[PDB]
Parts: sequence; C-alpha cells; structure tokens
Amino acid sequence: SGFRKMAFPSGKVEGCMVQVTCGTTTLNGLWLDDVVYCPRHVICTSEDMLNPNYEDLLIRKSNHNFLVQAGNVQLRVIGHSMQNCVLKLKVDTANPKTPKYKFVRIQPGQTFSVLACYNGSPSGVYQCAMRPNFTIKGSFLNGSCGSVGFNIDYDCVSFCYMHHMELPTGVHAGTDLEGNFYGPFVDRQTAQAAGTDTTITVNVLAWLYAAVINGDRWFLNRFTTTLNDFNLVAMKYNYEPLTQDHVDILGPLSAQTGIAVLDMCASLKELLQNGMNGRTILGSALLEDEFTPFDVVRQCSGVTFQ
Amino acid sequence: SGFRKMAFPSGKVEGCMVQVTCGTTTLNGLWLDDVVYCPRHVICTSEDMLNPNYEDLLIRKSNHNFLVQAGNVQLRVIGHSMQNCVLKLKVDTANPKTPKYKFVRIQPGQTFSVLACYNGSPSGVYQCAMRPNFTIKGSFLNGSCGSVGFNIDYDCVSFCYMHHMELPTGVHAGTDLEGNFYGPFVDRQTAQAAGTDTTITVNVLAWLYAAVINGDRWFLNRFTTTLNDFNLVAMKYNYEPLTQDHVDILGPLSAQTGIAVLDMCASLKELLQNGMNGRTILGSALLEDEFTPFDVVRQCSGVTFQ
Ligand SMILES: *[C@](O)(C(N)=O)[C@H](C[C@@H]1CCNC1=O)NC(=O)[C@@H]1[C@@H]2[C@H](CN1C(=O)CNc1c(F)cc(F)cc1F)C2(C)C
Ligand SMILES: *[C@](O)(C(N)=O)[C@H](C[C@@H]1CCNC1=O)NC(=O)[C@@H]1[C@@H]2[C@H](CN1C(=O)CNc1c(F)cc(F)cc1F)C2(C)C
Ligand SMILES: [Ca+2]
Ligand SMILES: [Ca+2]
Ligand SMILES: [Cl-]
Repeated sequence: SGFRKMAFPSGKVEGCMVQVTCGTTTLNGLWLDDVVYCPRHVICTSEDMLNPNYEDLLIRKSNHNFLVQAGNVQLRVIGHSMQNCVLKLKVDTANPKTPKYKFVRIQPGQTFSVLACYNGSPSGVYQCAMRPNFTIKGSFLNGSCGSVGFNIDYDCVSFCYMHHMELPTGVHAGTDLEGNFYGPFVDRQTAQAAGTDTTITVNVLAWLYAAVINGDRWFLNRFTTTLNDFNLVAMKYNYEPLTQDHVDILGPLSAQTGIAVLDMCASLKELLQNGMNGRTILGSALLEDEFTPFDVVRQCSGVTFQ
Repeated sequence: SGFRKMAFPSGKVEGCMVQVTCGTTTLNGLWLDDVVYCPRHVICTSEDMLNPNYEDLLIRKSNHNFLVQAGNVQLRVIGHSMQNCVLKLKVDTANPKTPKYKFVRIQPGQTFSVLACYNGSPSGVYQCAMRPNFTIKGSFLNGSCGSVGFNIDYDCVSFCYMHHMELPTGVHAGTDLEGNFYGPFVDRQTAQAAGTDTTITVNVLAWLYAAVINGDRWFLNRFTTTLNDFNLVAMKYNYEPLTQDHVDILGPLSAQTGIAVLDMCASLKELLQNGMNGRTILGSALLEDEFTPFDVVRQCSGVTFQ
C-alpha cells in the first residue's frame, strides 16, 4: 500500500546524456545512435536571445564549432542541421548505450519523467504532466536546457519532451524531439505568457480511485450524477470537460473498486462544492491531477520495465 | 525556478537489481561484486511468517536452493550466510556494473531515493524520509521486498535501506544493508505498531527557505524569536525540538536569503498558530518536512552525480 509521485527508472536515459558547447554556451544533448539532439539556442550568446535569426547564426558555424562531451570522452561532430527548434549533430561514434526508443508527441493531461541534467550530468528525476495550457510545473535552473522527459514501456524509451525555457510564474515550456514546441511558445526572449490552466478532471478521478484502493474512502457519498450535470459543475471550478473516452479509460479502476465512474463523479462534485473541511486524501489537502489512470494501475499493480 | 520532490538518478542501482527465489518465494536482491544481499524471509513459506526460526529454516537450505537471476542470466550461488535480518549469497560472477558504493545507516530526518522493484525489475523511483518513528511513507506492494533506498554523492552510491515490511496505516519498515532494522520492528507477522510520528522541524525550515528562493514570500513576518520560545511552540504541534546543530546546518540557506534562522522560526511559529488561511507555499496547502537543507541547496544549486 501507499501512493507516491513516482518517476520511471532513469538508467536508460542517463546513458544518452551529453554536454554540447558552442562558444560561451553549454547545455545538455541527447545522444541516440550517431546523432546528438539539443536546443538550437546553444548557438546564441546573451544579446542574441531577444530575437535570434537561428538559420543565419547557424551558417557562421562549422561541425568543429560544436564541442560534444560524453563524460570525459569528446565526440567528433561530422554533420549538423536544424529541425524546427532542435539541432541534430551527427557524430563519428554511435552511442553503445542507445536504448530501444521512439519520439512521441504527448497529449495534454499525460504524464512523463524529467531527468534534470547540468553539463551533461544527471541531477534528479521527477514525474510531470503536460498541463492543458502546454506548460509543465518543473524544477529547472540555467544549464538544464536539453534535459529530456520520457516514458518507459517495458524496454522502449518514448522521448516526449526537451527543455528550452521558463515562463512567468515558474512554469516551463519545451519541444518534442522533432523540435516543435508544446503550446504557442517560441525560443526568443519576448513577453510570452501561459494560457490560463485548467485541472485535468480524468486524472483527479484516477487519484480518488487510488485513494479508495489504499483505504482512504471518507469522501465517497451515496449519490450518482449524469455526465452532463457533472460537467456543468466541473466548469465553475476550472476543470476540463470529462468525455466518454475519459469514462472508458477509467473503466478498469471502476471495475477493480466496484465504484461506477458516474458515482465517483458525484463524490468529486461534492468535494468541489463543499471543500475537504481540513481532511486529507492520500496525505494531500488539495485534489491531485498529475496521476493518469495508467499511472494509478501501474503503481497499484507493480508493473516493471527492462 | 520551481521546486519538485526529486529522486536521485537510479541508473547505478538499476544495474545491481536481481531476482532471488527460494521455493515459492521470489523477491529482489542487490548484487554488488560477487555477493547478493536480500531479506532473510525469502526462506519462509506463508505459514512460517507468524514466528519463523530463521537460523533453523536456513540450515535446511543448500546454495543450489537459491535461484538468482540477473535479467535472463542465472547466477550460480557458491555460498550463503545470514547477517541479522539479511542473507548474503556469494555468487561465482562479480557484478560488472557494481558502482562505487558504501553501506550507511541514515539518521531520522534524512532523505533517500527508493527504487521500487518487482521480480528484480525496477518499477519506479521516489524520494522518502526516515521518519522520527523509524518508518517511511513508501509505495510498496507484495513482491517489493529487497528494494533498496540510496543517496548518490558524485560517483558513490550510499545504500541506507532494504525493504522488509508494511505496518498499520500504510507505512513501511526495513533494515540497513547490515540487516539491522530501523526502529523497534522485527521480521515476524506479529502485532507491531509505529511510534507516534513527529514533524521534522529543520526540514520544514529548509522548505520555507526553498519557498523564499522561489519567490513565495507571503508568510515572512516582521518578528524574531529565541530558540527556547520557538521550541515551546513547536512542542504543542508535535514538531521535533530544533537544536543548535539544526540552526548551524540552516546557516548557508540563511546567508543565501538574508533571513536569520530565528527570524524564519518566528514565521513558522505564526503559521503553526494561525494556519495558512487557504494559501499555498510552493503549491502545497500543508507544511512539507521531507526536504533536508542539503536537498534544498542541491535542487536550487543544480548539483550533479557521475
Ligand atoms: C536554457 O537555455 C538553459 N541554458 O538552461 C534556459 C533554461 C531556463 C533558465 C531559468 N530556468 C529555465 O528553465 N532557457 C532560457 O534561458 C530561455 C532561452 C531564452 C530565454 N529563456 C528563458 O527561459 C526566459 N525566461 C523568462 C521567464 F521565465 C519569465 C519572464 F518574465 C521572462 C523570461 F525571459 C530562450 C527562450 C531562447
Ligand atoms: C515482502 O516480503 C515482499 N515479498 O514484498 C513484503 C512486503 C509487504 C507486502 C505489502 N506491502 C509490503 O511492503 N513483506 C511482508 O509481507 C512482511 C513479512 C511478513 C509480514 N509482512 C508484512 O509486511 C505484514 N504487514 C502487516 C501490516 F502492514 C499491517 C498489519 F496490521 C499486519 C501486518 F502483518 C514479514 C514481516 C516477515
Ligand atoms: Ca579539434
Ligand atoms: Ca542446477
Ligand atoms: Cl497539499
């Protein structure tokens, strides 16, 4: 028993982390086979960043301008191109530790692990969600750019995120591994603000199922609701609409606990309208929306990876 | 910016995890050089566990009775002994992935990462604290026994915990790597209860320093207090006494923020007596006591490991 915010084991991603230096700028790179992926603003100095011409700045650079280190060892760059907001540096050595991997673009509401890195060396690992407003609530300092976020499915690392920037309010923005931003953000030092966020309703329900499984059951009421009446209440409290797909995805947790999704919706409606009255659920005083239904089943079923 | 509950990168510990089977019972082992460390109750069946004679049960076992798998590969056991609550199985192959490591016995209040494992395969990683009552608030299912907890100091893995058991209220108990229990617990299925817990005062202060560093400053008052007057208030709210050692350990965060430890004590006293009035600190509605001063400086300074 017990429920913790749990990250994927980081070992397969640790073996892929390198340092990329171009001039004054060092950040992190991801070394898969014979390619290093990093943020394209490694080619910028301090003044450049207000409004850089990347395509232009990159012409003034030769392969030899990029210093790539995998721990001690220097990797020799033998090619380089820009894809959207990411650099691909071809190196003369394939990474012998390259895991089986995929590049995925995750959906808002989905979770992943971040391996926070400085100078190509891993700092820590923590679980995040892609917020509805396409930001993450991370912990990133200057030097963390190029750190990646990922899921592991048995032996396969699905890379979904590369860190580029911080926004007002201490939230973070980045790209998929094809260098396309999540949300409307751009890799320029301009006035950019995150959209208003919303609470990921399906994840809050998944977490109430995690509470029941763990014997924290005080908030279960005797009532049901319709999907329509539920979404009218959710709307007031800045919660995303619950869809039928969301209901279907909650099916297995519903069946394991013997609590219909619409009955759990009736309990969430009461919590939203009445508050928690100083009580906790799974040790928390606020409703948690950063656990997917999959995360709940995995953690409560003890699913493992290669 | 941003503050997350962050685990150590798990890669060095992942390479040490194996499966140990004795009869019907499979749990996890830690393979360092040519020795596998696991919980000694791997030699028990279901009925044994009410009050096992370990010394006795272990005599009926030969080396060949222990099936040890490192992924696919079987390891051949060529020796076995019991040290307190742990088995040492000598194997004919030294682990080529053995990191530089130490066995440490941590102090209550100190944090570590758990690599949750099933059938020798890693599940997830999360940060825990050794509670004052010698329990941890973990996430452990049947099959997780032998999972280890650890700190990384640059290249060196300090093993401090091996998982043995769950207690009433969904909290967990285990041993150091010399097989001695943290707290008064025993590896028998008896009525055992955790002592009353207390809040780790020094860690709450470290976390308020983390809030200020991150620009969450609303709870800072204009007052100071003496150490004695502070500890009289702490006592009422079931907080540990703050010692001079604790004050000295908070010195660097005090200096970085320009807030004397006794001034921050005055602010915590007001929070304890008045509550948070529906406000949050670093996104939390409750005071957090599972971040050490070291954890705060590391996460806010971007310290990395080999
Ligand atoms: C990254 O380049 C690195 N070397 O680590 C760095 C990471 C951030 C520093 C602080 N925390 C981070 O995650 N990224 C950047 O410096 C990016 C790059 C230029 C500006 N920028 C920002 O993050 C700007 N941040 C910012 C705010 F957070 C808030 C605000 F009001 C204005 C800001 F500029 C690029 C986007 C090219
Ligand atoms: C471990 O042996 C394994 N194979 O994973 C297992 C781990 C626990 C199962 C549930 N969560 C765990 O962390 N340990 C045990 O089964 C230990 C071993 C015998 C009993 N036991 C318990 O954990 C008993 N738990 C228990 C309570 F949690 C609460 C309660 F009121 C009574 C209990 F027995 C040993 C201690 C030898
Ligand atoms: Ca050269
Ligand atoms: Ca044999
Ligand atoms: Cl909370």
